[PDB]
Amino acid sequence: LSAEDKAAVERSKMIDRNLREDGEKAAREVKLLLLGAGESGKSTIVKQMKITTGIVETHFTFKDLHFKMFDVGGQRSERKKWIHCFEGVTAIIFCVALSDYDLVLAEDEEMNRMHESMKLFDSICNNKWFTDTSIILFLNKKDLFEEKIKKSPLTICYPEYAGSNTYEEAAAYIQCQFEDLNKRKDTKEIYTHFTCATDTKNVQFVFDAVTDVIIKNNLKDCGLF
Amino acid sequence: SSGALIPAIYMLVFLLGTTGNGLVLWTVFRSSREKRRSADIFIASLAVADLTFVVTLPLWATYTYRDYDWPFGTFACKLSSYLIFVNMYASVFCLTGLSFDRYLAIVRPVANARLRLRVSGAVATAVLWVLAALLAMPVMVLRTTGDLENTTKVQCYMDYSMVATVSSEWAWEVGLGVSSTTVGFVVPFTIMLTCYFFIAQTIAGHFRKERIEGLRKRRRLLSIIVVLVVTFALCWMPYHLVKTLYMLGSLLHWPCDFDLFLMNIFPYCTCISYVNSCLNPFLYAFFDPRFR
Amino acid sequence: LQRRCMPLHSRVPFP
Amino acid sequence: ASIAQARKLVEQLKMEANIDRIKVSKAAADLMAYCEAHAKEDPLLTPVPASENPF
Amino acid sequence: ELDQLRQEAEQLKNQIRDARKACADATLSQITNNIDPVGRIQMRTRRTLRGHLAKIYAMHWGTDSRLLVSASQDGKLIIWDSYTTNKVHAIPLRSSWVMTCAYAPSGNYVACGGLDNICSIYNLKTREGNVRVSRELAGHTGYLSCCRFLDDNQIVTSSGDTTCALWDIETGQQTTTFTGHTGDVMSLSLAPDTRLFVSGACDASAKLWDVREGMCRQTFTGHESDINAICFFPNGNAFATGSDDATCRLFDLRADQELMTYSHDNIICGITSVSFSKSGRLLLAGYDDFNCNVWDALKADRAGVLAGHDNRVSCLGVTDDGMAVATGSWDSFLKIWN
Amino acid sequence: DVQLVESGGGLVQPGGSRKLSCSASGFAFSSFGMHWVRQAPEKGLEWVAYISSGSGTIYYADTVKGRFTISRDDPKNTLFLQMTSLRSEDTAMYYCVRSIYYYGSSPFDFWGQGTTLTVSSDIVMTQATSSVPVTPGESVSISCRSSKSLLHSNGNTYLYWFLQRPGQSPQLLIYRMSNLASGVPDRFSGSGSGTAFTLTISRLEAEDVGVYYCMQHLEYPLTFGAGTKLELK
Repeated sequence: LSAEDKAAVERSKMIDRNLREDGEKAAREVKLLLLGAGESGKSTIVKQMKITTGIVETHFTFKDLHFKMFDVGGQRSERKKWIHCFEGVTAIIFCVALSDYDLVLAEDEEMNRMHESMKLFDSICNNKWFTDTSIILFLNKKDLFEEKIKKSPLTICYPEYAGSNTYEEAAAYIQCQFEDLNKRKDTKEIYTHFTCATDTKNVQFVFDAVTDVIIKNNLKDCGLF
Repeated sequence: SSGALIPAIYMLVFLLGTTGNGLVLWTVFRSSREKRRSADIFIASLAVADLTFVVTLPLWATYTYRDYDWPFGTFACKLSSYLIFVNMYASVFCLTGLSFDRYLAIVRPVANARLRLRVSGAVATAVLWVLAALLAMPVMVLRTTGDLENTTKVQCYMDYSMVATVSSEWAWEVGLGVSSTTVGFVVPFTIMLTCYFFIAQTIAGHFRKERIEGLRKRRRLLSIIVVLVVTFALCWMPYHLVKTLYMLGSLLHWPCDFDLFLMNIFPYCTCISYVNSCLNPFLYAFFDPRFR
Repeated sequence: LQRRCMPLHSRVPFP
Repeated sequence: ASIAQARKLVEQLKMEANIDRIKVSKAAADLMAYCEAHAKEDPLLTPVPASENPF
Repeated sequence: ELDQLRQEAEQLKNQIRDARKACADATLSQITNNIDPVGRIQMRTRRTLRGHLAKIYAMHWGTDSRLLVSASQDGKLIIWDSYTTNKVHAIPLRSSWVMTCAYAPSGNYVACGGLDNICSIYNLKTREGNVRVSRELAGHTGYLSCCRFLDDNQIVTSSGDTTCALWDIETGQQTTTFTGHTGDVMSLSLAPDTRLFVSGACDASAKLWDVREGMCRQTFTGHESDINAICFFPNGNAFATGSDDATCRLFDLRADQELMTYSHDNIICGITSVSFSKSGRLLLAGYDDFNCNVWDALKADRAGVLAGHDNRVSCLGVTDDGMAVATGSWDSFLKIWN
Repeated sequence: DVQLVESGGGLVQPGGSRKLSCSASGFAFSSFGMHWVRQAPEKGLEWVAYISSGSGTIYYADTVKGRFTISRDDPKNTLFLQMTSLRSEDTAMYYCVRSIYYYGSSPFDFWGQGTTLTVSSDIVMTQATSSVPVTPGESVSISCRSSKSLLHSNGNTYLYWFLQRPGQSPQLLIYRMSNLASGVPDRFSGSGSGTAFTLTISRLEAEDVGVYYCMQHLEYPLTFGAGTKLELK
């Protein structure tokens, strides 16, 4: 080899070491993804976490655990051609608004927004790419649901409803429906915390869920599953 | 008496262990190292350690029936002796290192795993086999046959000279035996106990809820941490225990009546310890779903 | 009778 | 809106109509002719023995 | 009155179908028969390139046939020296979501862009010595699927929604925009002369665009599923498209229909990429089945199998001079077959 | 743009020691290997040091092998050259030269200004010509020779061409053999084979006047030529 060749291979070696150090510093950052209808407080949650831009990334940390958060709400493209990029995501944060069981936005003759989010959740949970990725399900308007169930019962949205018109029973019904939407119960789990304008709770739940999922992943990778 | 049971029983043990280890090693070798999740390289190391553990048995098979008469040459004895040394204790320390890595990875992944990239690549196996070689160094070539009486029947025993003062020889055998047993009896024991107890404590304080769906997970995982350590202990402990007892028996009186039973069951205790290497595939690989 | 020194280190063991 | 979109589709189709079309035989024969003419310098079909291959 | 217009459009489409049916004289298989078969093309990996850490989504070959640009989900845009496996550059990107990468014919600029719906232009030969951003093109309302250079100033970007744009680099403006696809346009191949380019969308249609004018001269619809990759022939007479329906179809511009179809029973996966070897005997198609198949373009037969990858062979490419084909996959590998 | 201003030097007793320092100015200093070239008061150019990108290779010369130490620090973008024992043959004006090495690279792009230090086998290039008189405009050829052929097995020859205008710092004319550089007009050209390499210039002006040097880049003890002075009678 010539002198230029030795210098070139030294440059390649230093570039390789820089790439390795960048990868090792990036592999310790928890990656998360958000999905929602669009009016489900996803922007509100993003603003709370902090305390035409198709992809939006937000950095935040809590208890010495860096968190990568990606928002894909403003994409307006068919989901199949770009949903496989997010295969190694630690968890998926699904924000669904429990308040707007009624009040369809797209077409009055069509189904409710709860139902559209239900199909979205089913498609994401049963997707072949996310066969091993947990979902941290969220309900957004705790108080709005409480003040709207009094005037209108849960029967206006579901025909098979049979429970009483109380807050806890309706919350349990919606939670159980979103739980039983899942089809591979063993591989993945749903966390379904309730948050509405509450501080120190959203990030705490995200941290606990991330620690649990990383522990379970470590057990799976360490021949103990 | 009843000396005809041992040849056949370790024949069967060899057959079962060789079949299981081959089935495991073909699968682990057919896959590339990079695609392996965390410790399949260590698992393949354990498999090849068991292979080196077993392959010295065919030459040792008809040894009992030829009644301590070795015509094959002392050099082969010198080879296979450090071979069996290295494979047995390096296998114990391989189990030790694997369980320590699991302890580090699960107990506190957030605080730990800074050194995981350094440890998991090749340094753990490198230092493990370096320690194995270092422990083999005093007994690399230390085998000389024993004439015993005027009878021509002799076999390749290990070197009894270690030329020094008369009292220094006894010290040499006792020290080498005690050290060789003690390292792999006490360091792996503490490693197993501490690491597995910490894993159990971490899962107990981590789940925080006894969910019915997760109840099966909790129960079978706790059972895994129970069974791994209990099998390792209840299998490999008695051999070291009885050998240490007999070595200590030189100081004590211990009339020949008891030593008769002790040295009659020590050949049995060899296989009573070998069962761990025999059945560890069912312990580690067979439970893991993706081997199947 | 008297136990031989063979099984101490030879018959099976690898000490 | 919709009416304009349908109209534009109509003019697009009518412009697609006025396209000179040659027979499949002639175009295919041209493809074979070009392919066979350039098929002597292609390295994938005929590997370079020792020199011109830098890999 | 939309019914009258719709039925007129249907009648005109029927006229087009009748015309293309009448133009079909004889099958390409019959005419191509009596030719010498390719034979068992043996392909062996000359040398592999390693250093990435995520899945490689796009690669592009330089016009010198020695330099290679690779893009990955890790925020790295490595420029490779194919002959000696040396990393010439390591370009960090603002967004780690990369779906396409291009290398300028002059060898000065490199463009990458993905879900961040903006195309980033990088200057390689910089006076300072580090790679700098030249222009951050924005204005597409969707993920960029394929960006390609006509020259040092013009770049064509395959949008995410329905469109394509003839961006010029000097000013952040679109000289002309292309509309007419009913789905997400994914592939974009340029002719040997930068006067026409064909694009495929997720609606089973391929459209031949006139770059200077800005109209779709011809439309091609033979497939039944999404179109992933399109590559021109060594000349501008024909081109081949790969779909998710386990098929590759060779379309002809002059005759204006499909010439020959490339499908086999054993293949049930999709076509991740497609490229023509020089002189156009061989059609190299990437597959979801973790393998690359060497298709004879003239006769629908499988010359060989390029099987040296673990995961999806996402990106494929043949050098302009024609020595070697480089395949990238979802593992952090990129092997140079020859 | 890129500005290298080396500084530090006065009178030195015959045997003392002093330190040279060159400060970079915003051109990604850490990614460039840096050289050290000195010029005798009325003679050609030598080569005294080389530190690579990342302080990997620290090749020295055969005459300053033990008495010279070169080091760099990534912060503050400064290059150092520390002397320990200065002889009478070390008096010169020292040039800090940038060098970047990859496939499509141009070594020896930017040269420094220089610091006056007044103390008070290897391939040899001949450059037998010492002065070729030239007109206001004509075609002029500058020749060179090498002891060993510079055509490596890779396929590229490693002879470079430099121009030193009266009262300025050297620049780069053809950054390899027959490979035109950047910032230099199309008049200059090169062509050579074997051990004989030549330079050609199409049209003259008040910018080609100066002294032209050659340089090989095969073996790290780099050598220059005697120089060819153009006087423009």
